[PDB]
Amino acid sequence: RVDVMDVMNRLILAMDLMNRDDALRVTGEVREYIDTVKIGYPLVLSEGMDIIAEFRKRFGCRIIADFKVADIPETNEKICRATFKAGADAIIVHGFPGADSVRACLNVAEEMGREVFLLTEMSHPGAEMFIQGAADEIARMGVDLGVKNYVGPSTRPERLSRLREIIGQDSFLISPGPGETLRFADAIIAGRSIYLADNPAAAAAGIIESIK
Amino acid sequence: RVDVMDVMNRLILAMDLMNRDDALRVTGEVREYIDTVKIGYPLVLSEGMDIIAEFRKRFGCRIIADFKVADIPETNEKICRATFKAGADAIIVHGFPGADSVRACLNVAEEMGREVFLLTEMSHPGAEMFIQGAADEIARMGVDLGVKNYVGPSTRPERLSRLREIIGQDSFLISPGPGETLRFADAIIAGRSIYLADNPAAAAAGIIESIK
Repeated sequence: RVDVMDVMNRLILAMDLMNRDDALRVTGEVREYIDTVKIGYPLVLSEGMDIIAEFRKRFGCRIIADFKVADIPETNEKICRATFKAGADAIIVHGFPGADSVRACLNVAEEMGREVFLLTEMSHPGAEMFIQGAADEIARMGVDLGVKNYVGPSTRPERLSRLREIIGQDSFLISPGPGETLRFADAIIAGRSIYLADNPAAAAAGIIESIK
Repeated sequence: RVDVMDVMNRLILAMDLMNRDDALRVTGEVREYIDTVKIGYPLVLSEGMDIIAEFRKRFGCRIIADFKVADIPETNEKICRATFKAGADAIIVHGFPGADSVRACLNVAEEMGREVFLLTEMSHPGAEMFIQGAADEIARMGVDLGVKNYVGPSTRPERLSRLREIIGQDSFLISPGPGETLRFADAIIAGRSIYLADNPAAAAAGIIESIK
């Protein structure tokens, strides 16, 4: 679909390393295979928000800030603004704080010409307590607000088809990575499988092969 | 209670200004009235995590990192570690992601001799959708895990009393600020009331007078 982001090879790198030298090194080597890198707070809090612009300049990649924004609207607005001012192309936001908190992010994204991803669900064991039960309603909330981009877990293929049902065929959906997953998700996210490999470029190339 | 923190004058400054000069200027003036400052992402993402150490050194204050940590356990551990390495005395973490995500933070706090505050509820309109309904269970989850410190909303006195009932009289509870709030909360948090005042030192002094 034309109005949603084009992710090279349908593979996003989750660059979760906390030191700038390793992150830059492991990443530089895969820019041939990947054009979209997800960075989170472990790296940005350790090395500074300036690292976002550094990735974009050195690699020419799109940056998704995996900040799991989860505050009141006024604070959400400020987080999104600081993050986009630092150069992030997109930001991942929690839905559990409700519609006004999500809308706060959408407002800034619209102003600055950037993207908001709604995190609908999580796959770690504790997700069962509150998150799993809210996931469908969170997804519908996003749809009802015109959210275009979503993050969903891949540890359950039947969970992905359900999400895809809710958000429709036009929405952009990313999930952890893979053959089954991409029946539903537009792109898969790879972290350790790549950044802890001796030849990250090789590890990336491999995944992409299985993707064809 | 001896095993939980002493907050000077029962008043925490929420330093939500995003500019380092303004933040430092407003804060210095109230160090006489407050010894505990809450810093969030708007300031730290704008100015760098080094600002935490700067507050502690310039004012000798305790810093609570209002980062509303809400990720998977492995990522929570790293966020907490980076935050405590930067000098934060405490960190605020969401309970909605479940027990393992909270425990991840507790582990690092234990290791490094710092504190975790469990955010049990929020008071913005969107909180009604998912957070309000989870609040009591989140509070009980914290108690069951030995969490000592809690953040609760003050827009409803009767909500504070319920929280206090769950966490018991020994736990430390902080809430927005005021007279009846302190019947339940150990300390109140003041933000704009202070930092957007012509005489912050005055605005602070006044609040403390009401606290008697």
